[PDB]
Amino acid sequence: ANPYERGPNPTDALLEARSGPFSVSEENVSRFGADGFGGGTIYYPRENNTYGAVAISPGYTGTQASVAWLGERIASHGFVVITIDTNTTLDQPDSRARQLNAALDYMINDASSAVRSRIDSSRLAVMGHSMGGGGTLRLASQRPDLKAAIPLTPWHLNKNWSSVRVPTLIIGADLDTIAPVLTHARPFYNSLPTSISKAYLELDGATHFAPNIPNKIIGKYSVAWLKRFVDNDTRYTQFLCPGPRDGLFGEVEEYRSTCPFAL
Ligand SMILES: [Cl-]
Ligand SMILES: [Cl-]
Ligand SMILES: [Cl-]
Ligand SMILES: [Mg+2]
Ligand SMILES: [Mg+2]
Repeated sequence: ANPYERGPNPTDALLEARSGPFSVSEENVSRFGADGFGGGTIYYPRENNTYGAVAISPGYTGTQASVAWLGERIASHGFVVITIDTNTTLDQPDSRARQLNAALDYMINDASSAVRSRIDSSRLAVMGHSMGGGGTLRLASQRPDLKAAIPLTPWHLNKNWSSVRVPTLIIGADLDTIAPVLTHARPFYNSLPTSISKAYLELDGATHFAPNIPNKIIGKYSVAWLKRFVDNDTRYTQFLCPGPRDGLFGEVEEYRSTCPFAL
């Protein structure tokens, strides 16, 4: 048993649905209301409880709209989630890392009392697309207290993430020509320590922009990872260990992990 558990006992179908069981409210954060980042939208459960909190960054030239579906879907499973805009859409990964940090702090300290009262500030995670995924890796390396990190088709010039101790799921796309998995996602995964909880899910038949529209697989494994690591929710281990089979056409190219994952 576990005091951080929220929602019903899961199934694959529950994780694959357009919405989880929680009712999602939205709070707008304008550019000038956000100290240290470009604003965003906070998605949060209307059900009064405390939940973990997650910040999600888009990539270069991207806005919060490119990750909105995923922020809302995650929130609907019982999380407080901010999808950010960056100070400029030209910001590099290490700047996005600090803006993700600022967005976590915003949710904890600067958002409405409705949002702040629903956050367990000790249980935080970060995610991001492309350069936002590079920023996710950088922030994970700077903040070992984070509970989870999910880089989506990540891009970063630094290939060595051996300092990261945060449970990290990297999602790559086999056809990606912008952040090719051979030179980005795979080197990142291979450099993460063998001794941390980590997984690499490479989508088959998928482009760099697979994370930017509703995707059953990305939603399912993102939610399961956050449940397992932000909530310590062992009801979600079954989806992650051993995880999906390799070689599923148009779905999963491969799934690697360090299963079993320690609490
Ligand atoms: Cl990018
Ligand atoms: Cl592509
Ligand atoms: Cl590899
Ligand atoms: Mg709603
Ligand atoms: Mg601002």
